[PDB]
Amino acid sequence: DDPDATSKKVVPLGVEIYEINGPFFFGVADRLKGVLDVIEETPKVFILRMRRVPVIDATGMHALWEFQESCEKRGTILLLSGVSDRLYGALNRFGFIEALGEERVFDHIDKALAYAKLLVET
Ligand SMILES: [Cl-]
Repeated sequence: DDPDATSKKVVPLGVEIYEINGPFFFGVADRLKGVLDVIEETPKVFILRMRRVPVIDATGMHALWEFQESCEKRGTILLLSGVSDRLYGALNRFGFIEALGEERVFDHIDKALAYAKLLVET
């Protein structure tokens, strides 16, 4: 049914993964808020899976900025995976791509995981 389900992948220890359920509007924003303050063992790498996300509004983008700030305060590396060309365009116009760094943004979970693995190894 879904060859790219997280359950089908090899997820290194120290990598946490959070999958968004759709458009990143106020619902998703309310759920992502503060997620790093309730994980007890802070992840080295956090992957936000965005394959289901074609669109983000201002509230979504505000939550995503504050989440990236929370990751930097915890020395967690944020990666985005499954970023479509339309989402990337939104995130670039908002300024988020240049703030996070292009090398942290992937179009597929396999690539993000490959990088996460390298980061945990090193
Ligand atoms: Cl993804």
